[PDB]
Amino acid sequence: APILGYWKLRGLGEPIRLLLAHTGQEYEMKEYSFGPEPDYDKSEWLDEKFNLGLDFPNLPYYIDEEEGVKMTQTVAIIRYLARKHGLVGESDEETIKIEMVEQQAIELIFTCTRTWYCRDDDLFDKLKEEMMTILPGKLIGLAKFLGENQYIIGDRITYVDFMLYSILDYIRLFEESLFDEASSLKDYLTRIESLPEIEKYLSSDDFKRFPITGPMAKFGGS
Amino acid sequence: APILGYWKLRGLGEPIRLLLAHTGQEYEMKEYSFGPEPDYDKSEWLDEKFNLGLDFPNLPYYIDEEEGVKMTQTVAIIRYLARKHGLVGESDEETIKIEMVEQQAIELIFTCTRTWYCRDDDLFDKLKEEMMTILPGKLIGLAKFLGENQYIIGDRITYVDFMLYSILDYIRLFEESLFDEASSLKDYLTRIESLPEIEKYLSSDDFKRFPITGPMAKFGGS
Ligand SMILES: N[C@@H](CCC(=O)N[C@@H](CS)C(=O)NCC(=O)O)C(=O)O
Repeated sequence: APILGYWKLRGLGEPIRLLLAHTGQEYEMKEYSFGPEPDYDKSEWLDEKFNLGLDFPNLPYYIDEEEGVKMTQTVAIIRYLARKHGLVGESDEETIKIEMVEQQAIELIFTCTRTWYCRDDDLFDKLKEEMMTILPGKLIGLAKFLGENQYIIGDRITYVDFMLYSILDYIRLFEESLFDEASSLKDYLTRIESLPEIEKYLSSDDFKRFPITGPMAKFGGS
Repeated sequence: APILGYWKLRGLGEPIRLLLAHTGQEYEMKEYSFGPEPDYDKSEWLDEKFNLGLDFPNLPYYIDEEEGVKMTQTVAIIRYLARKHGLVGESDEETIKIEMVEQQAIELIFTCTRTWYCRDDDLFDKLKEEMMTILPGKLIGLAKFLGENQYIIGDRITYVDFMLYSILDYIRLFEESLFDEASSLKDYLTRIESLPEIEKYLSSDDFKRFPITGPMAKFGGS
């Protein structure tokens, strides 16, 4: 039965975990923990890193010996699973919209990570204020995109709803004020949370909202 | 005829331009320039930005009134075009490989940008040494991935070969020493370059190796 490897944190793994949950697909979850203060070494990962026959050894990874699958890119992984459970577009019109939103989600992750991982206080704060001034536009764009739709593509839930859920949730837990002029999105997150297996997943003891990022990062650390 | 919008740099647009070239698809290219130093305003873009009915107005964009398409995300755009010209995987095995490489290409784009755009001299230098420590592994992974194959998948060119061409070229023009022990990849670039339409594109008077990045970037400005 298939394996999903990633850190103890939510980070890039959550949206895959979310999709596995929704589709009720059985998986074993292999987690890696960091070292203690103030090292937090990745040695537990690095010991096994190059010895799993991964083309591009990285976290997360997904391994299905049973299906002869051994992958390592978060998007690649989620698109693979999306294909298997038909959580992809049924038309190129759909596909275009899905993939725009996909990339839109990733772009947020870039901006956020670039900031949450900067350690220089004088720099962290600088980027934080720069983020505050940029994201509102981003969130409005998504609000406009979604509009009266239930999910990103309308009525049907696609893998991008999982992607989007997490990055928006992370932003929510970071500065809700950014959602002040984009309420529609909060409703959307709730809509997702109300989903049966996502509600189970989120109400599990295994679920904790923190941490989002590594203990090394300023935000979402502990 | 369809329109491709982007800045007057290679940046994220080139791999799409490359693919359009190879497939001999007719397109009009709409280009945007920044303000002079030390300003670089985006006003030329911002004038037209919200007037094209783009869901996520951003550069690059692709518009084909003929087809009813108006997209804005680089990967989304290239995957759309890949689908139209069948430069995509024809098996899940193929697809999986393509999409891992795709993400691997983007991951380089990230690692390179955070460095080439960092104005802080001290920080720039730090990130540069960090790159020089990290990229070798990256390039070995790709070397191993490609092996004796002609193109990433085999004898068949996929859109990822274009993606990869550009980011590898950018890295080459940054530090050839990184490819000192990487003949396999150098051979790969040569192969892509020696495709007829790509040779035509690269030998055009419209083609200059620089600029790669924006004026504001430390590396690749013009
Ligand atoms: N600090 C980097 C990215 C940091 C990052 O996301 N890496 C962490 C959290 S997933 C990690 O533990 N990387 C090890 C791995 O997953 O290979 C940046 O912002 O440029």
